[PDB]
Amino acid sequence: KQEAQETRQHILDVALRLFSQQGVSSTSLGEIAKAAGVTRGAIYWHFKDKSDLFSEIWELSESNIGELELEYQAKFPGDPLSVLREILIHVLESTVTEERRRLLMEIIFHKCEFVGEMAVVQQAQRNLCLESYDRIEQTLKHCIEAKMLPADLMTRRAAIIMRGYISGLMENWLFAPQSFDLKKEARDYVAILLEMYLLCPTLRNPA
Amino acid sequence: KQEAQETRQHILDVALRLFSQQGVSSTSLGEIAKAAGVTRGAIYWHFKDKSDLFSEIWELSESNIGELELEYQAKFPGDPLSVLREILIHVLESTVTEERRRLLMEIIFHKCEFVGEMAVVQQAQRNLCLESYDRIEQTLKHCIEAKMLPADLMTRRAAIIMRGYISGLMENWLFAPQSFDLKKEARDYVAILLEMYLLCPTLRNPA
Repeated sequence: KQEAQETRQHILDVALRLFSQQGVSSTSLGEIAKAAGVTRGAIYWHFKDKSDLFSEIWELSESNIGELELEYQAKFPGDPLSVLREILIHVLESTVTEERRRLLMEIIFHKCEFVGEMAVVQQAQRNLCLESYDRIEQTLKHCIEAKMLPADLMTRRAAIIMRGYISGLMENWLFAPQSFDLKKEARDYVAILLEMYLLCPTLRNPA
Repeated sequence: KQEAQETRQHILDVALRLFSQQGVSSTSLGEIAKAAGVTRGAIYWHFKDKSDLFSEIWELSESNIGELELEYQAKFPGDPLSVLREILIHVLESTVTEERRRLLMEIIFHKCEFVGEMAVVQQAQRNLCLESYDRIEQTLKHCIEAKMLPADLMTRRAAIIMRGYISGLMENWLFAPQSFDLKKEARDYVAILLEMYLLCPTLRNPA
């Protein structure tokens, strides 16, 4: 038993393959179960609906992303900026190398219409993103106390931009992965953003 | 006659209202015709399919955006950077003020699945975006000859970032228009990007 945990991820797996083939709107828990080899009744057992199953793919892919950090932070102990550095290098380059996030993120951006009850997973993310604005603000406030970024840095915008710069490059590369290379140009792109924090005026307003 | 041009845009009109209500995937030319008060045979008259009708809403909304320019350029004659300036100020703030682009852009980003024959309008945009990478590169090369930006500016990355920064903020504000204010914070946000062109190293590689 708990070979159901073998089966539980199996439904998540075959959802990605399908949500990439056709999108979320053109897919019911019907063809997922039919593809999972498990009954249409056994699928409505793990999950309530399509919303909190697709919320599951967003959730169960536990935010590693943000669970390396403390172990990235082990390598660079008292340097906060060098961790805000390599965490973003990771989020960009994992969209290239890691399949279980390659497709996952392509669906979030390009293969899911945020309407058909999918408007409620929009709020479950609208709110999750708002915590992110100030899971970053604090990392920046930390950076200002090790003094690696300016004292008068506009921290919310330094975060709204971060989000808008990082995922904007993600959205654009997922639409056309042929147009540019994210696995190579990332180190620079992210260093551009940290230099944007360091050198750019208009991200200040003194005293 | 040409009161068909009254009716032609009428089909485009009621498409926006519907594509915002439900998405593009859950909408046929059937309920657009039904809603246009025109026959389902008369809708398949102006338009071949859903692809080149949704390409039409993208196309017929002729790229003003980029047709102010030469008349924005009339105000600022020999200054290339002050035009690259106010054109982006317009693309951001019109996502707020103008409804016939408010909805249009929310669909492009959040309410359209790029799969079911919508994968072909993806290439029609993948290619349209690639011309945009170097409709900007030239505006930047121009800026380097009035000398308003650095001589060693990486022009492709100055354009890939531009696209990824400008539309990234668009994508993010359309998902949660409550999280920040684009009609006010834009002037600065865009000035940040132009200061990124001016001040930021790693966007260079000398000689």
